[PDB]
Amino acid sequence: ELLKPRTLADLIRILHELFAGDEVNVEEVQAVLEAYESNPAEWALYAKFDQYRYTRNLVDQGNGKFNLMILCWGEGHGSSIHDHTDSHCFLKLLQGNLKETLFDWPDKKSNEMIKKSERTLRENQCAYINDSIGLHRVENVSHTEPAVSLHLYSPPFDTCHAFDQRTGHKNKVTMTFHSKFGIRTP
Ligand SMILES: [Fe+2]
Repeated sequence: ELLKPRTLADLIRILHELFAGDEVNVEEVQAVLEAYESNPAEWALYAKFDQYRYTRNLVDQGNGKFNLMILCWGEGHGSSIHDHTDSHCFLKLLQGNLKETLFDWPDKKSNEMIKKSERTLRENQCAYINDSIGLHRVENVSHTEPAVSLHLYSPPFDTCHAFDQRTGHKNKVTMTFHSKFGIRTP
């Protein structure tokens, strides 16, 4: 039943099964993501980089219940501190490394956001975040190696909040897709 994905295509089929229902077995989804061994040739089509910031490239629109996408992080590129809009969010490294910094939800008082923790996500590892866990910022701190990650969100969402680290104030951000199914979408 839970079988090792042989290919990205195979993983995508398995994901369609795991999200056949109304709920989400987070551990099984994370297990399957982690078991797929990144094969660059199978995701080259989606790995479209931008010189100035990380790009989000839609891979599969899911069955209504999730989106699967590939994020490409140039050297030194990172995200804001942000939430995931009441969704499950899985992140699997396909190439390089990313630093994830965890932050607590801020209190309504204006205060510096101090980090709860940090980790280095390494190739093939799959992390999970959701709002009840906290907020995070994800960065590729490498000076020399681009990173590529595979992200699954469920339900799909196209807006989130970015947080100001000095004060914890949030602002709503609309998320863009740099490409969809291999096609650049300006
Ligand atoms: Fe995130």
